[PDB]
Order: sequence, then structure tokens, then C-alpha cells
Amino acid sequence: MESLKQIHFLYQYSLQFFLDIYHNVLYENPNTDHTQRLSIITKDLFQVAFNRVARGMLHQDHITFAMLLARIKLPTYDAEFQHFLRGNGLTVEQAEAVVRLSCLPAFKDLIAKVQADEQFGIWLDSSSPEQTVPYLWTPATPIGQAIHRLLLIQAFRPDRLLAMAHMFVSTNLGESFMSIMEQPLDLTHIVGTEVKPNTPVLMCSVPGYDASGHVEDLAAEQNT
Amino acid sequence: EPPPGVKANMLRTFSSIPVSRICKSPNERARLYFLLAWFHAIIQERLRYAPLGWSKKYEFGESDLRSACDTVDTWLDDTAKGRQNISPDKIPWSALKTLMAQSIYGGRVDNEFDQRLLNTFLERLFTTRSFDSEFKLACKVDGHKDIQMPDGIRREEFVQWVELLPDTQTPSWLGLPNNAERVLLTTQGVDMISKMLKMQTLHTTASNWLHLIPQTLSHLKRIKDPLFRFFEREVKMGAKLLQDVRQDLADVVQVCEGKKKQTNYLRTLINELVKGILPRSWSHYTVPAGMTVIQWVSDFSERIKQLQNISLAAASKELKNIHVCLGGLFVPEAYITATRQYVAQANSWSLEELCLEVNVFGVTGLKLQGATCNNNKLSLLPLTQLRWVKQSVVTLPVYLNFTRADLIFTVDFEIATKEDPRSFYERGVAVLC
Amino acid sequence: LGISSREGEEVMFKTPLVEKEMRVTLAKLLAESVTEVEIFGKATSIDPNTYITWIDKYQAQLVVLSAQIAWSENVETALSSAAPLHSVLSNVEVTLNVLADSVLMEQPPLRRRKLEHLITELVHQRDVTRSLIKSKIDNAKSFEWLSQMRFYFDPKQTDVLQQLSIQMANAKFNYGFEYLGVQDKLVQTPLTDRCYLTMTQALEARLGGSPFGPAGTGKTESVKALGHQLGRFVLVFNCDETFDFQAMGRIFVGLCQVGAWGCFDEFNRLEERMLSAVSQQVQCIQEALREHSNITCELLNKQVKVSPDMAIFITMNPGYAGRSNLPDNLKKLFRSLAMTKPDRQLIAQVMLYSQGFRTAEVLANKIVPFFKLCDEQLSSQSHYDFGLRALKSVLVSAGNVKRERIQKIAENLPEQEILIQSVCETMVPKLVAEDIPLLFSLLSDVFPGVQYHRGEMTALREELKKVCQEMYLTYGDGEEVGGMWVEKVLQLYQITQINHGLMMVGPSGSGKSMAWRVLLKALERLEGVEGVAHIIDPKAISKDHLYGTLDPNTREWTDGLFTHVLRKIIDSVRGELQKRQWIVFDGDVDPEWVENLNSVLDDNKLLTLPNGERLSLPPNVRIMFEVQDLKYATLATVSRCGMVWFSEDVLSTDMIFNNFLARLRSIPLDEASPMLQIQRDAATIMQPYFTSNGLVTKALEHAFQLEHIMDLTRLRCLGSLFSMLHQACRNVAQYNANHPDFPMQIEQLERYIQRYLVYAILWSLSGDSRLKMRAELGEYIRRITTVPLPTAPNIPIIDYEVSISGEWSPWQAKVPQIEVETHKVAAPD
Ligand SMILES: Nc1ncnc2c1ncn2[C@@H]1O[C@H](COP(=O)(O)OP(=O)(O)OP(=O)(O)O)[C@@H](O)[C@H]1O
Ligand SMILES: Nc1ncnc2c1ncn2[C@@H]1O[C@H](COP(=O)(O)OP(=O)(O)O)[C@@H](O)[C@H]1O
Repeated sequence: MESLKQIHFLYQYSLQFFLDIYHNVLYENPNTDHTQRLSIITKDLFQVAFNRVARGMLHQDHITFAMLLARIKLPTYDAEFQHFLRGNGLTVEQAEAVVRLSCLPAFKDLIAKVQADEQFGIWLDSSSPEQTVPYLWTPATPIGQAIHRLLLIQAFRPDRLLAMAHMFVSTNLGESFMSIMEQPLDLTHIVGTEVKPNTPVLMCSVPGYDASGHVEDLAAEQNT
Repeated sequence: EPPPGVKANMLRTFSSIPVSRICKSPNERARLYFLLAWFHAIIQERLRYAPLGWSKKYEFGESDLRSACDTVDTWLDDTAKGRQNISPDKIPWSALKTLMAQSIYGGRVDNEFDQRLLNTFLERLFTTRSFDSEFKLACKVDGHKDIQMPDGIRREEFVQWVELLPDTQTPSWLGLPNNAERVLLTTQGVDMISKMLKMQTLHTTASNWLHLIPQTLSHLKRIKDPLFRFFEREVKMGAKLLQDVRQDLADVVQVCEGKKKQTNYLRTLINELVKGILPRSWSHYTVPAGMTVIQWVSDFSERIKQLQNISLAAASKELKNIHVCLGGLFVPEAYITATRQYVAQANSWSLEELCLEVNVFGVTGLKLQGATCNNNKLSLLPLTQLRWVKQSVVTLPVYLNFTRADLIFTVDFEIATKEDPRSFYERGVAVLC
Repeated sequence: LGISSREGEEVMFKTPLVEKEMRVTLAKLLAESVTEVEIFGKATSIDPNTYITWIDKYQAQLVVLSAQIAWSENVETALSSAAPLHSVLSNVEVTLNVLADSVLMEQPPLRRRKLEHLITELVHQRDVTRSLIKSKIDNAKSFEWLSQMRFYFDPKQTDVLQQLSIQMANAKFNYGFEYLGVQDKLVQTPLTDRCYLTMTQALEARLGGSPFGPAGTGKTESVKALGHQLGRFVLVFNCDETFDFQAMGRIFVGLCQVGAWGCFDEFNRLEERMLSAVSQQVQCIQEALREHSNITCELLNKQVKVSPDMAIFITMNPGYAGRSNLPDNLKKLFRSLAMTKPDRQLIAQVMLYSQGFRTAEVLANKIVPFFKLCDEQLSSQSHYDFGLRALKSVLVSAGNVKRERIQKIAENLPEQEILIQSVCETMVPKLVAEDIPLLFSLLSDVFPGVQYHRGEMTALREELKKVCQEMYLTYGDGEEVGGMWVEKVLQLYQITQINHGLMMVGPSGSGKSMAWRVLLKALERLEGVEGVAHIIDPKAISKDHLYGTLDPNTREWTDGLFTHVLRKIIDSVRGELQKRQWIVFDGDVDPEWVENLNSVLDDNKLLTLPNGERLSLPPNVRIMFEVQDLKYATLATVSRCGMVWFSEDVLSTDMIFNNFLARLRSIPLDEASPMLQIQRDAATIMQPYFTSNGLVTKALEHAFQLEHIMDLTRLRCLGSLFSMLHQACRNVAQYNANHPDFPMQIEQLERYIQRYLVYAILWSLSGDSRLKMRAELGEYIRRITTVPLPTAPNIPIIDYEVSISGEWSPWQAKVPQIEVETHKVAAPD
């Protein structure tokens, strides 16, 4: 979370941020067995950390940092996972992306599979390829599968990559892990919860949108 | 920020609207608010897919929707003050449509094509047919699906209808033909990758780029006709800019070769060249913003070949027959008016009384973005003939660039029968040079 | 007792405080005027023997308002009951026809303005009625009629302020009845209607209206025109950095106290600080008056009563270089509107019919595409404007040329030639030479035939001859050596009659200063009126020095340069108003000071102060800018004023040579005397060189083929040559003084001056260059010159001095090989 500053000038976070996050996720955990408590808090730390971080972040990276939380829900698949960061019939761009993806053993057979799977050729023209991905690649878990699907969509249909990444975040942390953002920020609740006195409330707005109009309504809401 | 997708802004709009206001009767009001909200969402996403969604990136902020709500409230309150129901036909559809197209969401609209496309959408949405249970808000996707307008009469049903929208949204909800993402996300995904990958000599540099430029740009050779004067002026500008830029580049090369000459202007020019940015001193003809020096040199080579051919043909008057490249010239509007004057003189009509017809003066290089045909029946350009004559069609723009920033040449094409002309404005069609 | 109207349309009170008096008088007069104009409303055919009397009995604003009220009542009654609509159309058409026939004949003063006003008003009414008829409306309260500016009058209304009401789309205003004056009426185009619609919306919403777009499309004019259409007095403020947060607060306090309309020209240079503070203030007052609609407001930490009639208006020109962005919390407080292309064809049609041209429709339909074609065609120079301002100026020129031709002679006057004569008056001057072959040819293809030849004020020509001979300048008449320059001088004389505001533009060494000097002196001789000038350099002093500054702690505005010159002018203690008074700016362009003049180079010629003090330009005053080029000027700067392009060929080489010879012959170095005698002799020696090709022009043109350490300009090096030839004459004077009994004769002076002049050209031209370039100019001079030159086969010509005996001498005679003191081997000096 402190390494986020490399991407933006607004991505400055303190240790008090994390102290408050853990204090609330502990004292205000939604639950009384010890193992139950630990599993619930293991999920709830991820959830509350994501919510608090991304409510003060621009949308284009709301997925980004989120997926890095899924980087630390991994048994482990780092050797093939770190490829799509290393490297960055079919079209030239798709051809080179696929040949680069072929470096890993798991997709080493793609050179044959794409030649055999005509339904893959049809899927290349699918409107929502992420929702239905063929598996052209010895057990396999849901999370390892989803990592393979991210790598496949990167190789073939990067236009929908950001969509498929959401599913990867669902494969590890939950489909409802991200659903808390598609709604108006309940400023009353978040202000009463996270904002103690001496904490200045910063409302930063992309140009063309004013934030002040919200808070005045809140001032009308609370009769303050 | 404005949210992503239609559903998010719709839910935010319902959240912002106090329930005490929207709930008040007549019930019709509630539906109209939803309609307004839906429309706003389309606008709020079309901006994200410029220039196809909007040629000019206008802002449509909170105050626009607030004035929209005030306008709708005033119209409906004064229409049937005191009643408990308004018939679908009795809503002042035209009045609200006009106040929408001209002031609120058209006040910031300046280019008449955008003002045309706002009126198109307003005609599509704000009608009596909206109160029909079979009314379709838009086409869902290419696969024979349509967003059916909710038949409820309460926000307690409209809000739920908005929640149950599909996850796999595409621009087709907005009328765009689902292609902005093919670039936009195609960039963002790569950017996303780079972001996590970021989370976990001047003289030699100039010389490498400047060594082969002299082998790229060739060298140019230099009565009262309306055509022969303009092309003489244009090739004069071409030769001037060619000699200036080529001399500057050769002098930079000599600086890199080691023959001193490191003057102030040459120092600045080297500093700009090594970064690959276009020197602002050379911006003598409009180009896309942020264009690189390599793109500039390629365009300059093509323009030099064009003007060399123009000079060789004109020297041989014959400028009605010699081909041209609209947009490949430096001031194409001057060329268009030169053709106007040539037709006016050649057969002795007055200029004010002329108008243009086009079909497939011989001009090449254009390309129709957002439509295609082969019989002047546009459906949702190797050679073009233009003529001027005295005194189921679509009025299209023609822009010099590929960013739709400069309206230069208006055209009126003929569409095929089965296409709604309205769809040609929702699809954001135009012609690029 | 009455009101002393500026134009002459006086007003007399019904009961001969002041604001109530004028409001009551205007209201009762309006009631009488509408009670009279209903006759023409119902009349089948209008006789001018009553129509002109009714027009003369009342004022311009009053007669327009009465006509508007009667037409609105007639249309509404016709819709309530296509027969009656066609009847109303016939009535208004008959009124328009009789008015358009009346304007053909000359009229007394203060009447033709009213006739033009009513022509505009009636064509607007006819357009609305015809549009309503074509899209047939049966319902009285349909939107397509409700959305136009409707007028209603109820005599039952006891108090005399509220009888008239204006109604618009979901809006109801009350006409101010404040005295507005004549000014002029703007043609009602679609975009003006859009402005009225949104502005009315914002006013009913207690907000402000923000027109924006390219400069010079009627933003401030639309605002002020609508203010007149509501009877509200409009105040235009020249916004700029000088306006601190307290100044604008005082302005708002005054606006709220008086309830006027606050027109602002450019909210793009107040800086973010005084922009955000103003945002706070406007939000405060807006909310206060919103509470009033459903009061006191805290302006500058003071509770002040505020009237409901006040309003804020924010003109802007986003997109230009010298402009700043805005906060969003301010932008949400103003209803914005983009204007980019006012419909010019209808404007020209209505204006030409207002003047009464026979074929006004055809003239408009030709002149507007002429503007578009010329703008699309001609070269992309940095000061070419063909927007709405040029169209208005050429139309007013056409009107004045019509009046001049009528006074020269009447009903069969050709009018295409009038348009051609106006275009050549106002559009040809700005053109570059390369743009003359196109433009005239374009006029051939928009106005076939109707060939035109310019007149001439030969009295001015002879006066210019006299002064030009006085000032040792060369004179011509159109095609001689002095032809082009004097022709441009007459062009400037023509332009100053129209554009109260003007720019002489061209590269250095063109004769702009001389041009306006000779014109001022010649006009002074011709009309016998003191031509007084005030020259100001803009950048040589601070902008604050240029305009002045307000102390932050009291009311003491220390005047700047321009403001003090103005204050002296309009004070006119010395009868300055009875003199042709010009303020000439000479320097370069910077918006930071140029766009502070944007309210005094425009139709409403008037600038404002942070204190609120207002200064208008009297009619005699002209503002003139002498400028090299326009690399850093917005479109507003170019559009505000007329142009004169002084190309580099306005002064031929022989022109300056002859001026040098004349100055040499006439005036002495110390003021045939001795100095004068030697001057005339030397001028005689060099006369075959200071003319035509000769040697001096050849060398001067050769000098631009060689490399220089700085930019070679002709006039710099030629002034150098002139000064050092003056020193040659001084040298001869000293020689004669050295022999009081053996003065120099012709046989010596000829050799001396010839060799001196050759050396002078060779050095002064290549005065700043490397050794090889000086040697190259020496070789050129050897090739061209006729004077004998040193015979050394390898010594550069620059390595010889000219002896007072007139003989070349190597410089090695003047370089003694000395041995300095060992005490001072390398000491200073
Ligand atoms: N028509 C003319 N005949 C003779 N000499 C002239 C004429 N016009 C200008 N000159 C001389 O040319 C020289 C430069 O002209 P002038 O003094 O008018 O400069 P200017 O217009 O202010 O120049 P700049 O454009 O460089 O600011 C002066 O010596 C002036 O006397
Ligand atoms: N409808 C019209 N008909 C004729 N002339 C007009 C019309 N509207 C504006 N003009 C002219 O356009 C000019 C520009 O007005 P203005 O809005 O004050 O420019 P800006 O505010 O950009 O400085 C004025 O000089 C006016 O005479």
C-alpha cells in the first residue's frame, strides 16, 4: 500500500491509516469460535483495506491495487504468474503475444492447440470472451485456472483484459469483493466511522466535477 | 468523478434525487425522471468515448442534470396542476425537448453536428411512445436483444430494474458500435500491467535519427486563374518550409558531426529532437496534438511528393483534371473555394448561388469512418468526384485530421433505405482525410 | 424639467426621486404610444401621413416597444380565435412596406434612427409570424408561441410601473422603464433567440448567464441588447488583473443597491485568487436573493439591502492564449452558452433593408458568402479578420457611401458598386500585396461587371504635396516614386473616418510614423484644426504605470500614462475637444495591456476603473497602434480595429536616398552659408550615386547576401551611412577652418567625398561581420564602383583611410611600433 506512490502523486498513505484500518477490522469485525474469528478477520482485513484504499483512488486503477491484494491470497504460482509482468489465423499482435506466452510450459502446447480448436477461432470473435474462456493448457485449482485465464486474455483479447481481471479478483476474494464500489459513497457513514477529529477530510475531484455540492447536501442532511 | 457505465450513474442519480420530490404525484413524473436519468447516463458515457461519442469533449456536470430536473418539474407541474394523472400524449414533449436540445444539454454544444445529434437522441427518447410497455430504450447488443423500458410507475421499481442490468455492458447501449473499448481498454490493460510492474549522449542520439532524413525528403522545384494562383502559393509555402526544416536538420547534423556551430537555436533544436517532440517552430500546418518527429517527417515526405507531382503536372490550366488530396494540402478550405471560383468563372455563375454535389474535380484519399457503401447508399473512398451546381439523406462532416477536431468540409450523402437516418448520428459517422 | 438626451430624442416629464420621475414619464408615454399604435395594428392600409407623425411623436425605444406590444397582442388574439393569422401577417407586411418606402427618402434628424429601429423590429415580427404560420398552430398556449418574447399590457394595473410585462418560456419579467437611449437595435437571429431563452431561464433561476465562444460574436452585445429589451440599465466592466477582491465587492454592492445588470467582458484574467473570492460572493448573493424570491446580504462583511432586479453576467473567451481557466464551484453558478456563428445572411438582409437598399436580399446573400470565400481563400496572415465585425463595418460603409452618392446627385442608384466601394474601403487595406490579385478577382466572381473607380480628395492630395515637400520627403500621386506611400496615407485618412481605433502594421523601415505624422499635419492644414498627437510606448513603462493604480487603503487612484492622457482629453480645459486629437501607441503586442483596451476599441467605446470610474472616448479622438507584427495578439485585438499593412516596399531605396539628399541640402549641421555651401557641394558630388541602382543601392542589396552577426536591416545601415557622410562634411569644414586663406576647392573636394563615400558604404554596410564578409563587400564595391581605389593587389579595401587631401593611405602609417614604459607594461588604460 505504501508502494502505491510510484503510480500517482495523490497516492500518499501513512501508518496511522493502517493502524485505524486494523483497529476497526478487529474491534468492528462481523464476528464466537477462535478459528471462525481468525478466518473472518482474514477475509475482513482484505475487504476493509480494499474499500478504504480505493474510495480515495481514481477509477482506472481501482482494479489494479485490488488485484495486488489477490497477489497475497496465494498454493503459490509465482513462476508462471510473474510472466505477464515480465513481457510487458491470429493477428500479428496476437501472434507475438501468444509466442511470448509460449515461454511458460503450461501454454507450450498452444502452438498446436490453436491450430486444432476451431471453436477457439470462433471465440476470438466473441463479444464477451471473458465470460466463456477455453482452457488450452497435473491438477488445477480455481485460482490457478483464473490466473491462466488472465494470461490467455492478455495473449489473445487484451481489450477485455480489465474485465477478466475482475473475475480473477472474484476467484480469490469474492464476487462481492468489488460490488461495494458501484454505489454512491455514503458520506455520513464513512465520515462517522473513519474520520476522527484532527483528520482533515480531503475531497479531490477530477476536473469537470465539483465535490463541494455533495458535502453541502451532507450538511443539509445532518442539520449541522 | 463521473462513474463508469450507465448503471452506476443511474444509481447515483437516484441517490442524489430526494425521495420526497420524485415521489409526488402525478405518477408520470417518476417515469420521466427515470427517462431523464437514463439519457444523462448515455451522455455521461459518450464523453468517455470521444471523438465518436462527441466530436468536442463537452462537460455535462451535476448542474446540468439539476437544471434538467428543475425543467421537468416545472413542465409537469404546470401541465396538470392538481390532477393525479397525465395522459402520455398530454406531456409537453416538444417543449421539454426544445428546452433540452437548446439550453441545458445544448448550451455547451457549439458544433452543429453535436447539436444535431443531441436533438436526434431527444427525439428518440422524449416521446409519447416512451409510455408504451413495448418501448425499447435502445438496442442491447448485436445479438438481437433490446433493453425493454421498465413498465413500473415508481422508483421502487425503476431502481430495482437498474440494479438488475447485465454485467457485460458494451457501448451499444449508447448507440456507439462497440469499438471504443477496442482501443481504450486495450491501452488501459497494458497500462495496468505497467503500473504493477512499477509497483513491485544528446548529439549521438540526434545524429542517429538525422542521418537518414536527407535520403527521405526529396527536393522541390518551383496567370489570373483561380486554381493556378492558389497552388502556386501552396507550393511556395511548401518549398519555404522544406528548405527551412531541411537546413535546420542539416545544421544539427553538422553540430553532431563535430563542426562546432552549437548556437542557441541549434542547442534548443537538438534538445527537442532527442526527446522526439515536434519542434514548435515547424508547426506551419495543423497536425494531431503531440505528434512525433518521425510522424512529422513521414507526413513531410508525403507532402513533398504530393507537391512535386502538383508542380510537375501544373507546369505540364489543367488543375480541374489533375488529382488532389484534400487534407494533404496545407489550407484545404482555400482549395475548396478555389474549385468554387473555378466553376463560377468557367461557366459564369455567381458564387453565392452554388452548392456542392459529390459521388464515387477528382479527389482521393478520403475514408468514411463509421459507415461504408459502394453506390452512394451509406450503411451502418478510392476516388471521389466533386461538382458545383446552382441553388433519405444525411449531412456529414469531413475533418482534416484523425481526431475530429477541425470541421473543414461539409457533405450531404444519401443513405440506404433500411437505415434510420437517426442511427447515423448516434453512430458518430464522419469522413477523415 | 426634462432630460437632455445625448442623441437628441429628449424626454419631458408628465409632472415637471429622479428615477421614479423618469420611470413614470416613460411608462405613461408608453401607454399613450401603444394606444396610438393599435390603430396601425388594426388599419387595413397604413397612410404615411399618420405613421410618420406617430413615429416622430415618441422615442426610439418607446416606438419599438409599442410596436412589439401591439404585434404580440394581435398575434395572440388571432391564435385565440389561417385567416386571422394571414390578416396579422398582411398588416405587419403593409407596415413594413410603408416603412421601407419611407426610409428611401431623406428624413430629419432623430427620425431615421427610429425608422431603422422599426424596420428591424418589424422584420423580426414578420419572421416570427411567418414561422408560426408555416408550422401551423391552433392552440393559443402552444410552446412554439410561448417560447418567443411575448409582451402584455393591462391598463387596469393602478401603479404605473407594472402594467407592461414580458413573458418567455416558463418566465415572467417586468420591463424596467429605466432610460436606455437610442444606441442601435440588434437583428434577431436564431442564436440571439437561444441567448434570450437561456438567459431568461437563468434569471428566473436566480443565476447568472455566461455566453462564451470566439471573441467578436455579440456576447456582450447580446447581453446588453437583452438588457435593453427588459428596460434594465446595463453596466459593462473592463475586467482585468487590476480588479482585486474588494473592488469587485464594491461593484456588487453598487449593483445590488441600484438593481442594475452587471455585464462583465472577460472573466479570464482576474487570477484564481480574486476569481474564487468572487465565486464565494456570487454564491452568497445568489442564495440570498433565492431566499428573497421565496433581504440583506453580507457584502464585504457588511449587511446591505439587495433588490430582486440585480443580476450577474459573465462573458468569456475560452481557448485563447492570454486566458485563464476557472474553478468548477464558480462554473456551476452560471448557465453557460456557446456562440460560434451568428447567422450573417439574415443580419445583412435586415441591415440593408434598414438602410433601404432596393435589392437588400440579394446584396446580403452575396456579401455573406463573399466574406466566407475570402476568409477561406486568402493567405493565413496574423492580422486578417473577416468575422462579424468586418461585416458590420462594411455594411455601415455601404450606408455612408449610399448617403454620399445621394448627396452627390436618386431612386435608380446602382447599389452593387456601393458595396464594391465599401469593400475596397475597409477590406483592401488589410491585404498583403500577394493577396491583392485574389481578392479583386473574387469580387469579379461575386459581383460580375459593376466595375468601380475610386474618387479622390485632391485638396488633401495638394496639402499632402505641400507638407511632404516641407519635410524633405518625396511626393507622388499614385504611380510615381512617391506614389505608393502617399496612396497608403490617403488610405489611412479614409480608414480613420470609420474605425475609431486603427493599427498601422508592417516590418521596420516602412514609414508608419512618417505616414501618420504627414497625415496629421496635412489634415491640420486642410481643415485648419490643430492636429495634436500623444505618442506612448506600451512596454517602455509598467502596465500599472501605463494605466495607473489604486491605493489599497483609500480612494486615491493615481493615474497612469494612458488614463492621464484621456482625463486631460475629456477635461478639455484648453479646448482640446475642438482639436483632432490622436493617441499613437508604438511598440509591440502583449495581451496583458492590449486586452484592457477591448472596451474602448469596440462599438461601446468606454473603459472602467477599479473605483468604478468610467471614461468614454469623445468622437474626435482616435486611437492608433504602430506595430511591427502581430505574433502574440488574440483574435479580439485583430477584430477590434482596422488595419493598414505598410509593406517593406512602401519606401523604395530611391525614396530614402532622396530624403537624405534633401536633408543634406536644406538644413545645416549647425542651425549659402559655409556649412550649407559645402553640404550642397558634397550633395552635388554624390548625386549620381544616391539614386536608382547607382552604387549605393547595389551595395545595400549586396549586403544581404553576406553573413552578419546581427540581423541586417536596410534602414539601420543606411542611417549609419548618412551619419558618417555628415561627418565627412564636418571634416571638410574643419579642413577649411584650418586654412583661413586656402579653402578647399572642387578639384579636391570631389576626390575627398568620392573616396570617403566609397569607404563609407563599404564599412557602414559591412559594419558588423567577420573579416571575410568585409572583404567580400570590398570586392563587390571594387566591381561596381567608378571611383579610383587603391592599387595594392592583396590589401583589403577596408585597410585604407581617406586623407583630407582625398588620397588613399594604408592604415600602417597610423600604427607606430612603440615600446611602452616598463613601469606600465600591462597596467590599466
Ligand atoms: N515617403 C518617404 N519619403 C522619404 N523618406 C521617408 C518616407 N517615409 C519614411 N521616410 C524616412 O524613412 C525613415 C524611417 O521612416 P519613419 O521615421 O517613418 O519610421 P517608422 O515608420 O517609425 O519605422 P518602423 O516601422 O521601423 O518603426 C525616416 O528617415 C523617414 O524620414
Ligand atoms: N446580430 C448582429 N448584427 C450585426 N452586428 C453584430 C450582431 N451581433 C454582434 N455584432 C457586432 O459584433 C461585435 C462583437 O460584439 P461583442 O460580443 O462585444 O464582442 P466581444 O464581447 O467578443 O468583445 C460588435 O461590434 C457588434 O457590432
